[PDB]
Amino acid sequence: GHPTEVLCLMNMVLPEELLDDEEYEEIVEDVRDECSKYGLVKSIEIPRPVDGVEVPGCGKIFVEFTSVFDCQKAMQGLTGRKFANRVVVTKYCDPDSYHRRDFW
Amino acid sequence: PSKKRKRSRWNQD
Repeated sequence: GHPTEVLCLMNMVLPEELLDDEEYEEIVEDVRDECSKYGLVKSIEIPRPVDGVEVPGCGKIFVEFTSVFDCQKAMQGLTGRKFANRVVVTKYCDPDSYHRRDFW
Repeated sequence: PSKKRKRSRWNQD
């Protein structure tokens, strides 16, 4: 719809996974190596509910990109896909609220 | 890459 700078990816994770040490770190790795396949990624932020401390909303990860170009080509392949068995909703996020960390 | 689990993300297209 419109490229900004940051790329958001939700409906692809669950608190039942972002609650373990190796499990949570697992997604962080795959998600990082994946986003860094179309271009360069500044960083990534993933929720980590402490024994269910941040479950409320948990399940939404985002990635800080460097160039909107590789960002476009990024979701152009990981959109509507399946991180495991569910569709992944990708929505271009703005560096504004992103840094605001309105999520976690 | 990875450590225990295998890579099986994005499966549709």
